Amino acid sequence: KVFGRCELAAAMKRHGLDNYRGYSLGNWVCAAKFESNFNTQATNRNTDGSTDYGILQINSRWWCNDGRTPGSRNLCNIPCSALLSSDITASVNCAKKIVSDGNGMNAWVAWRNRCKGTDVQAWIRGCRL
Repeated sequence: KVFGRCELAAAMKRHGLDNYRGYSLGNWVCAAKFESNFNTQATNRNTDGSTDYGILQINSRWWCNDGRTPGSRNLCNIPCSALLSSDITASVNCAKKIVSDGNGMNAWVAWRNRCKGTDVQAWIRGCRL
């Protein structure tokens, strides 16, 4: 399921994501926009062996569980398949353990590299948030 930019902005904002740990909602639609390009089931294989899942590309080494990463954790205690989910609740109740942990959104490299230091607001620009 490809989220519409604003359909997503809403959804995120629905799960109290909009500004969680000081990240303006525009900071999540953008990270998502690149991490996954808005595809709820965006799977990108990671070098080391790990796997980035769903909308906000949450690595399976650490957060989700996939059965294929010898010695990788599952803190959010969930099967990544549950991240690919069309409903993005999980991915978000999960993209908090990723932004609350300590490194902020610099976890999502695509945000750190493509968003961090830009017009994030210009990402919800149209969104009736």
